Amino acid sequence: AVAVDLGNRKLEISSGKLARFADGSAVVQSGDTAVMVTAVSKTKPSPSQFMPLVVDYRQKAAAAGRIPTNYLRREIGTSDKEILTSRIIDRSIRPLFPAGYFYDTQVLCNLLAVDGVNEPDVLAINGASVALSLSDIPWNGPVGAVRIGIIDGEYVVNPTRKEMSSSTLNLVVAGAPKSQIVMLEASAENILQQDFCHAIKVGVKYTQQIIQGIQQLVKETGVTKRTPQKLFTPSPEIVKYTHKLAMERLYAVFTDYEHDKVSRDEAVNKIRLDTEEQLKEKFPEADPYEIIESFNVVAKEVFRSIVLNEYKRCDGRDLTSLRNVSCEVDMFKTLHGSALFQRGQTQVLCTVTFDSLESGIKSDQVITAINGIKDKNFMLHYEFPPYATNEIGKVTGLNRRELGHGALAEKALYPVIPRDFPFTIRVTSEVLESNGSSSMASACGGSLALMDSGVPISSAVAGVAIGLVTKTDPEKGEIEDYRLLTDILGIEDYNGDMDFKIAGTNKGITALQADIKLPGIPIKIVMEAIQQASVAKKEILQIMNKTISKPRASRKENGPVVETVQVPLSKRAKFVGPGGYNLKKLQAETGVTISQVDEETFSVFAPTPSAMHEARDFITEICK
Amino acid sequence: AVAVDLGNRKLEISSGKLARFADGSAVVQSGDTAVMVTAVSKTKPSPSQFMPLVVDYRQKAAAAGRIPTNYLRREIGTSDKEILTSRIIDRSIRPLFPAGYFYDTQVLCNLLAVDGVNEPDVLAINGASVALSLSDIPWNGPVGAVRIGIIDGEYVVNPTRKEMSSSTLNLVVAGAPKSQIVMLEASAENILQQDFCHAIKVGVKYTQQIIQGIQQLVKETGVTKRTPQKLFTPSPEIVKYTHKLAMERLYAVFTDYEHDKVSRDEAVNKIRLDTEEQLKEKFPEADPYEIIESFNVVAKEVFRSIVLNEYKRCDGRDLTSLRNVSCEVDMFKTLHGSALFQRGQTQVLCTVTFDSLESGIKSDQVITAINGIKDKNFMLHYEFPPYATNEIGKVTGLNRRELGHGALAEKALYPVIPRDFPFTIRVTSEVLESNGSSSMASACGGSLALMDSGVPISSAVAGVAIGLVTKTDPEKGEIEDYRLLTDILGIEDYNGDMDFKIAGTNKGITALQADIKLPGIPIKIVMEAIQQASVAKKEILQIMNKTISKPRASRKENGPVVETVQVPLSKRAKFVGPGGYNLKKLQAETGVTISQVDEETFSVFAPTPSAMHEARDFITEICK
Amino acid sequence: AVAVDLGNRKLEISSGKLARFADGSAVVQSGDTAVMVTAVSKTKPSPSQFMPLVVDYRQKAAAAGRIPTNYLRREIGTSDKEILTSRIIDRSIRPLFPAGYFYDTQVLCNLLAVDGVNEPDVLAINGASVALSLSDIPWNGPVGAVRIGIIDGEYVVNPTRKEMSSSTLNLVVAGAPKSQIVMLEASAENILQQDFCHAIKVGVKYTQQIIQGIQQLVKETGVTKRTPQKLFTPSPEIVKYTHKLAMERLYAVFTDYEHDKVSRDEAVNKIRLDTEEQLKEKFPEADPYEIIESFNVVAKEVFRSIVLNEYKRCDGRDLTSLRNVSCEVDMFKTLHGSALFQRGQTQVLCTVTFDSLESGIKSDQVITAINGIKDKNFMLHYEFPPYATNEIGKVTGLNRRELGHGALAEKALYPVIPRDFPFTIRVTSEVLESNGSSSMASACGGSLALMDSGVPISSAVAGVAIGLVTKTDPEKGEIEDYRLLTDILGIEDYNGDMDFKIAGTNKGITALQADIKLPGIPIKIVMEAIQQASVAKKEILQIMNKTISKPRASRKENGPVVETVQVPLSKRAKFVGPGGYNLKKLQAETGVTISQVDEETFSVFAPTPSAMHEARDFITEIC
Repeated sequence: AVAVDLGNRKLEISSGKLARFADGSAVVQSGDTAVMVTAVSKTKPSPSQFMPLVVDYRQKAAAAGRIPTNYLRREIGTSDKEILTSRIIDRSIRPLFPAGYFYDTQVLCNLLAVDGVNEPDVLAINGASVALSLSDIPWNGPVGAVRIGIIDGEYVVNPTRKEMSSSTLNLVVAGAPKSQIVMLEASAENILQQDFCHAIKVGVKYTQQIIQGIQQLVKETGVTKRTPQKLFTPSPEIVKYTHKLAMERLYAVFTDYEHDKVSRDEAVNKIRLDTEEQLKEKFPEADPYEIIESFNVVAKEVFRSIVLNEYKRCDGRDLTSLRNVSCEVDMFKTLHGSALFQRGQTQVLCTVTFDSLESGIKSDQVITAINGIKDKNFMLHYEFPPYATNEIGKVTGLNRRELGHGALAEKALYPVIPRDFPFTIRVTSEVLESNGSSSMASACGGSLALMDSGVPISSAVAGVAIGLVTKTDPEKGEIEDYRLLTDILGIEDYNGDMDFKIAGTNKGITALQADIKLPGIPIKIVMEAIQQASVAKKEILQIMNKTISKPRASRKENGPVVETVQVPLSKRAKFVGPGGYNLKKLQAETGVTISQVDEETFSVFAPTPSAMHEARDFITEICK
Repeated sequence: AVAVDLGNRKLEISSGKLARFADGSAVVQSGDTAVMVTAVSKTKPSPSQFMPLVVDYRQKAAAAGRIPTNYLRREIGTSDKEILTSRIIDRSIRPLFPAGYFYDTQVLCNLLAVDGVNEPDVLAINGASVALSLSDIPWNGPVGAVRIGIIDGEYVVNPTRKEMSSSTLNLVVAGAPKSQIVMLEASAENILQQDFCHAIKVGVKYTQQIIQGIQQLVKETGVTKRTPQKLFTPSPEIVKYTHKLAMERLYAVFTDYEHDKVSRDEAVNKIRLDTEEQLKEKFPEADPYEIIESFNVVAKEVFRSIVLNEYKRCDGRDLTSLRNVSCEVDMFKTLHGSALFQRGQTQVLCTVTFDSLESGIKSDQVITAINGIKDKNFMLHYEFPPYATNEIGKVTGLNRRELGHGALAEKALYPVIPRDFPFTIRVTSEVLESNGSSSMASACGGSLALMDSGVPISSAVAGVAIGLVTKTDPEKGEIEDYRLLTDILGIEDYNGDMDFKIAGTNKGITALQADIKLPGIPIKIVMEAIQQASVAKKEILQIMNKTISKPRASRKENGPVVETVQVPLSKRAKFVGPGGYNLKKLQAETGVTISQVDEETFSVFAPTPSAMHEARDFITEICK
Repeated sequence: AVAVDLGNRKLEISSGKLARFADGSAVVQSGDTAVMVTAVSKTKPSPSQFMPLVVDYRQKAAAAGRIPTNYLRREIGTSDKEILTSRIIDRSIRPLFPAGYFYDTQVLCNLLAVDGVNEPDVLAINGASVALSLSDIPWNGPVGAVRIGIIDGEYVVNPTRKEMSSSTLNLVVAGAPKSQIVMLEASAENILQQDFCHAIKVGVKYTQQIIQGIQQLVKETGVTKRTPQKLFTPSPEIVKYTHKLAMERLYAVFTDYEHDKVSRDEAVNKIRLDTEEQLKEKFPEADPYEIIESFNVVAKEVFRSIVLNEYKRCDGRDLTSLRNVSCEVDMFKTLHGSALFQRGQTQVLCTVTFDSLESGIKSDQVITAINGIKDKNFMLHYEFPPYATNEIGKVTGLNRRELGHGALAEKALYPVIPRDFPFTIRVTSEVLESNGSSSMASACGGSLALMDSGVPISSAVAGVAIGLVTKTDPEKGEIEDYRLLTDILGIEDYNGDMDFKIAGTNKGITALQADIKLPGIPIKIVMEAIQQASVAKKEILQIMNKTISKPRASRKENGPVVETVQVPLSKRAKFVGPGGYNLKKLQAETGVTISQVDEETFSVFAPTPSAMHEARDFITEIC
């Protein structure tokens, strides 16, 4: 039992009492909130040639707060914010696993108790760090996680629920030993860059205090790590031979600036087929997968050597050069708002829909105290269809990535959404083509569609993703020199070291999500990434402003119409029908929804004026 | 961009703007309704031994200007209107793929915008044809699709929603080049055969104009088809050796009229086990699947040659003979209505249940999944349990075929269902045994169970399936000769060319679904099939009328009751409970349904008099 | 075709009319309720290397066939009441399949008609027996099943729905020929042990009459059984050889009382891996599964020989001794009630949550009917996370076992739950570690957490699982001798003959579920198990009473409260908002629920007193 003091807060870490069967287990308590995290890793290598790691964060201690009816129904009971928390924990611990650790691993977080004051999400990240540190699962170094808020100008570590309601910043920092950064997740209320950077500095300092506390617990316990029967990394002598066979062929492909996404991939795969052939007879005893990963190591190394040595990219861009950006608005007449944003070979179509404020809400499956009500009556739905990458996939449900990307784009656009808007705003972003940051293009395209729909947003929001290529020595593991890339392609994200997605208006920052694939990066690189992204964001906003610079003076004339109709007490029963039958039928046949305002007035909402006059005669016949 | 004038309608076809990574893509716009269809096909052969083709038509709510109304504010699950549209598109495009194209293929439809006037389902069929035509996927000639309705005695091409509500016919025709027919899907208000037949030729004439426009677009934008890695068809020399090995044994099996479904299958499989083992010895280097497919081709060729050369079928019937038909009603006392319909070895049990009117409108927002309404308060649920074929399979969820068969049998019976029936009519049809058209037996047994239940349907409805065996010219590809079969078995559907399911009253046609396996058939074959099924339908109605010829004068004594109760204002609070809690508790432990029709009076629906007795007991004791 | 008379009740069994394509089909009718059951078994050996058997009891309507629900199955799925019936049917027919019958098999139930009087669940068990009896599937003698209830002191066979509502016992007995018991599943209102044992005697007598009727129907029909392509049982030559290489090593492992669950399994695996290589060399033609299965048979027989010959379990205790029991309550300040029950290496954490009574109903007429309404506003939720056994598994949703264990533990605690409690009571049992009866530990821990939470239960409830090791000669199958084990581990459950779970207070029995793996056991063995478990249950209640002996004087001061607020007619519209937006906005902000009770009265339920302060701020702000 170790206590770590974080300012006025206290973090208690325990182990050895609950779930002694699991490979690692820990209980993290802050105030009267306790989170229990376990880690399990199979000793038999998985058939798949990657690291299968699943993180699941649940609130099963309340039985989901209700009684879901069926097994299939239970596949939806998992809350949205529980999926988002699992994604944050996953990105905090994934980079620290050893390379070639192809073993099925599961990290489970169980909310023992919640006091409604201390947020359990930050405790879950620390619990995952302690559980892996105390387990025999090889995992490099503990990580500490804190949430930084800005309340009336002060910087608060791990703010309570009440403090978060008055904070202009919601930043979560995961830090590795010697002040490295492994995860960043922020949601700011259009705050200045300097204020944002200072909060990262304060947060990283606090995570180091957690790391030394966890390190004290590890020494007291006496953790011993397992020896995996095989770490699946290509032997250096086969990688070296692959380098000889494909160095020049791969270099020519990557220095050819005429390639597009498909042409470059076909060119690389054409080399892969030729090299993987001769590699087989030279090394007959090599594993079939080992040959594939040997080529992927060489192709990645050649790709990184070009940008490091020559300060040029595979499509001829310089380090700070954007892709071609084109925008359109109002492409379909019947949509309330529409925009088509293209960034290189990434294409996103954004739609805006309006609805009643009281629409939704009456859903009965409120497993928590969670219903259709959002903070500003604003939500963003993100969809990534399989044809965006010329792929085949089922369209049943939203996977974790689509739900995570939608929340990120929603965070980016949230601070500029107005209050007291008469309608519920829903923005739908559909990725038609994907070669880059469709997540950030949903913020730019969503911004354009919001102005095109006539929503009076305070400012336009643009996002961009910053990549990173580093040179790291094998004797120390320190970063010697590095390059930051503006508006990375898909191959630069795949062969890079991070996907630093950051969005905001022309004067401030609204959202950030850093997905670092390295085992930590210095704070210096993070500060420069925010600055480099600031210049790119201004350039994107200038292109967007040419297409549309301000919201339209009014909504489209073919949009929703809201007004009241009177029904006296005498004719109330016939109008609503037996048990509200007539109103329910009207909502079924036509989209018109009728709600009771006062004892004698009903508010009629019609999604289109065409659907309005259709239901106008329906209430006329009822009124007889 | 190509424009097609379909009478007073307009069709706009475009490509090359949206979703450029997909193998094929197209946008089809009529009026203000736009649909985007993409087609993706893998270049690597599928592990399965067939063509996996999936069509997923999505009715996204953003296109219609509505926000999903559950607590997640996002659409969950698949609606039954989307499944039916996916089946029509699948029926229109599947026959045109080359034989042996064992590659994973997905066609996706995205509703860009809908104006509430032009129906997007027909546009999605044309969009799938354009996307496949412009892609590199090997696909035969373009397909044009139109909807024909009869409004005030006039034929209208692609009627709007307003005209579709007043039409007596809803026919969808998909045509191939040279006026062939690849898909027919109609529901009619018991219209005459002549009027139905004229609409098919009017529709086919319009689909040729669409094909003309699509071919112009294909010419303008160059299309080069891919060369598949290989086409999985059995070698002609291997097939000819199988014929010399099993033609005589297979001929004896199919001329043995004492067989039933199971014994004939055992006899055929007995020949297959002897022949395939000899085939492996003769062709050791042949593909294991090539052996299986070569026998299937030889068995199909022998089976069809008997019908063509001798006009006699495998069970001894001639081309127009029905199977044995047996009907029975009043199976169980507690059922509101029931019927057991036997057609050869196909056995169907149909049940009628009278539900409350309120349960008909499940469209209310309470559903976390999707739900809607039915025009008349009539619906049919069709079950195909695994034991109907003596096999083991999943029984819970998501069987598109069950949904398609239920919708077909439902629209067959819909025209005769009375209006203003005081209850919701739910018909459940379970296939206890299947050796043929259980979907049409569901229509026959559904009408028997409806008359037995006491529903005053206007006329009895019977359905039948018409098969087809053709002798196609090997080179030219036209039909040299053909035979039409009445009331086909399962084997004649599987080894045939079409499953022409058509139902109707003795004086008209109510439903039609033609499942053509050929790459198009002439209109003269369709016309003869409709006439041949007219003769069979009268014969079936003659047998069914012997069991029961008119609806029973009243519903069964154990049927549902509706009557109102009176509660005073003082006892209203105790009766209803806090937030209507005591009401929801009463209808959950009794099965009744209580609705408030006035301040003082409540209406009570009970499925049985015993259920009403218990509810009456609770009402009086709560009132005192 | 055959009629079986059970007292004042009648059972009509028929076949040969419906679903003639299935391998076996039967219709069982009692009164005006008819159930059709089919049985299909593939002739191709499945690659699963075990017996794939799935039973799907599907009903067409809820509320005793009064609210249709079958059309919703594509979107909603299968209700839990259908899963529980499918498990009862599965337990009755699974042990009678021959060993090595590795063929995919499905039993499907179709409620052709229900009258709202006779329960179709009992008919489905009989129908599954008749369908398998008339089929060509190799399956042992017919199984009869009845339900026994106690109404005003008398014993009633197959009681109607009205009778079951006034019964103090709900016992389902599935009997094999020669008065063997195959399945036992009961829930009682804390009835005496003597009354419980007599009902089992009455039930087995009735199941023998049903078996006579089925045997008559089989003879008339003329059933001939298929010959399966192969029966996957290890050859005696290789089973004997495995006994030669691994008997002494396995004997030492099972006589080492210093082992725990993990270490004992590792030691057996060490012998197994060493034995597999020797077996493969000695029998190169042997199938890979045959090598594996021979070791499992030899290890199982060595394990049982120690209990039979030496009367000592693998962890050193005698046949009656319990494992170490440790209880702990009130571990987290914010939980309404909590308890951590430890029994050997099994650890369960139980939590009590008070919710509003309004949360009981789903407010959708059909969906509320599907899952029903818990009678005392009490439910138990059982979770078996994958880390409880140091494995990785799917997390969302509950498997069949989790639903069954939750229903069993809720039945055990139901009789002591008080009536007219102001709040809905939800108990969550989470298995942190598993080495034995976590389902019965959920009953003990749930009782501790309920007294800790301040719920005035009538008495504490404890459960236990009784094992069985028998020695039967292969010729006849009768039981020469047997040992009954108290509080079995996982290895003794796995290598044993039954998992006899029974729970109750110190003066009665509230729940029972017997999972017999033999093809029936004598009734005298069952009666000894009940008595032996009553002594063990006494020892557990003595330990639990030391931790907490009576419910706390009142609920925790941070628990939920319910109070009323008066809003006038003039302020009603503003308070609720147009379309009830304000009430649901307050619910989404603070978690409180406001329900209108009269014209002026609104009842507010708040999870915490602080949450009610936030709600009260809104109420006065509007007014």
